[PDB]
Amino acid sequence: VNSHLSELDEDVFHHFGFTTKSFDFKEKFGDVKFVCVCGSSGRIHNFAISMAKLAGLPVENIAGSHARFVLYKVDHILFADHGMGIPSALIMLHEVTKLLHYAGCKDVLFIRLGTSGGLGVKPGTIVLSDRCVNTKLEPYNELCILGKPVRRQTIVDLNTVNELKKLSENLSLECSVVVGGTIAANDFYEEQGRLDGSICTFSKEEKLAFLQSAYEHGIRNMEMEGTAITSHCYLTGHRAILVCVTAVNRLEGDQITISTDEFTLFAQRPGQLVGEYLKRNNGIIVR
Amino acid sequence: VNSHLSELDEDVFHHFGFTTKSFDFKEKFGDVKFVCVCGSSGRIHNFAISMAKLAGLPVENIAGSHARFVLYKVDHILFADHGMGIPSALIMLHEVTKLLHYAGCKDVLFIRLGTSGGLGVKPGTIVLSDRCVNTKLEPYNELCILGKPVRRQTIVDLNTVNELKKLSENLSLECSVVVGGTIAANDFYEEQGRLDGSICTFSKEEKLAFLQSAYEHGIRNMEMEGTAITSHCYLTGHRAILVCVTAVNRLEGDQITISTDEFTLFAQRPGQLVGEYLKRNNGIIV
Ligand SMILES: O=c1[nH]cc(F)c(=O)[nH]1
Ligand SMILES: O=c1[nH]cc(F)c(=O)[nH]1
Repeated sequence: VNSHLSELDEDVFHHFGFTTKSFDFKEKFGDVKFVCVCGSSGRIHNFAISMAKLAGLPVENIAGSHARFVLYKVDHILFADHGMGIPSALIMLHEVTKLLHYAGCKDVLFIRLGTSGGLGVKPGTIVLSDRCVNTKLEPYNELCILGKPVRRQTIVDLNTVNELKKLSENLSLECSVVVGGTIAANDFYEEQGRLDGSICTFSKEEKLAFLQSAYEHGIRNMEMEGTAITSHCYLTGHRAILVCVTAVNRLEGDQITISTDEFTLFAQRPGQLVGEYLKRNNGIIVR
Repeated sequence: VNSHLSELDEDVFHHFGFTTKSFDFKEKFGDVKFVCVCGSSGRIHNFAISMAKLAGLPVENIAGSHARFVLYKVDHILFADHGMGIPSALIMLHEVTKLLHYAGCKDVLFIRLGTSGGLGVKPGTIVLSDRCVNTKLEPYNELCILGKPVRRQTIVDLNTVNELKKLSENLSLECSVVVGGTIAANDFYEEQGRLDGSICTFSKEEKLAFLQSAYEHGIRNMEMEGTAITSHCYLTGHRAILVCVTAVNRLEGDQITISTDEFTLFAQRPGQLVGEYLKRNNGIIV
């Protein structure tokens, strides 16, 4: 545990815009067993609204006025956004895991409901990550702490992934549910092998050798935070999974050509699976 | 210029929610000579609104409604947010610099208006970066492209920095303006030497040895995107500066203990200086 936290009279959650004196954390958050996250404040809000409807229950922002992130709560589930990229995700992760610790919450499941680029699967596919790796296909998150290199192993809650897959096989979703590996990259364009950024120093041949090699190593999609979420939660005593929809088949192209409406439809598909899971696993109270 | 863009009949700006077919880019953006950016959509909008008032001109969002980023324009200035951290900033950088390319804009100045942790300066101090380095004080942005390590030199437009410093002396700011080095970190907590994250593997003494050393190497503040902005712009034919206020003295602590109201006042100080600069040098029409 971080003993330095005891030195504080009050802990200011800078990016959520509240402090430990804002509410009673044990009373307020003590019953939380799940945290659902994604890059979009609007989308995670909508998801929380859907969970409230399922709970038979407005879903009001718990975060303060000038916060970078939103925070909602529906029964035993916390909802937060985390922007895009490992650094932004680590800001959310630090402050939410502190919150959870202060509330007395242990062994919480974090669920990332994101969007991603697919490898060898159709757009709209749900990929359940069975491992999260960097762009060198290594299951580690890399950090530089006090100027020194550190690596933290990525651990996916595989027992839960398998339960979700089994669940999906018994459901009627309008998409395939693929279990496979997930590359987290530190950019949307060049690090993801895109030819269509403002800069590109490689050929299509080199792009496809990179992506096809990843495919052969079991990778089925690519996003920007996976290695942060699945390394940090384990180290703070929690569990984590990634449930991402694909928005493009990167073996065919780079551009996101589907409509805004179609993208929104696709992005809601992880929530449709996960929502029923949460319902069956005491995420909400069925009223 | 990326030759592969000519392989697109249409170029979708995914995170801005429009396309090359959405506008006549030459007609709409051709006059842009400045891009002001920061992590907050609300704060960059308020700054654009302030520049609009200066120009004597509602500032409407140009980006799509379901977009990750906002985009505004006041005369020759473009405004956008970029979230927090290098990956997010790179997303804005690629799409905005493509936009400028399509619009025929050349030698544009990117201005990041951020907040930061200070080293040995008082909270509310404006730091003008005269270099942007990683946590090892190296003037490079690091990338892993097709799984291979790539480094890109950071280049701050120093001529503009010097002009800003000189300008600030002639203004009446309630703060000091310091030219100094800026560290970009891939985290707010552990990578910035904070003792107050959910994980900490070091002591107060190890924190202070690390930051005091950086101070001695001329670092005066610390944020999360400097190396991306100052390496990317140069390589795409543009210029870039960082103008960041400090919200805490990291040699004294980690927590941001100033009120939300004071933080907001502080966060507006970069725009106050930069706006005077843009007003003098053809950012707007008065
Ligand atoms: O990080 C990503 N998010 C969403 C995508 F569609 C993609 O290709 N990459
Ligand atoms: O990246 C940062 N932004 C703002 C701060 F106050 C800080 O310490 N670090």
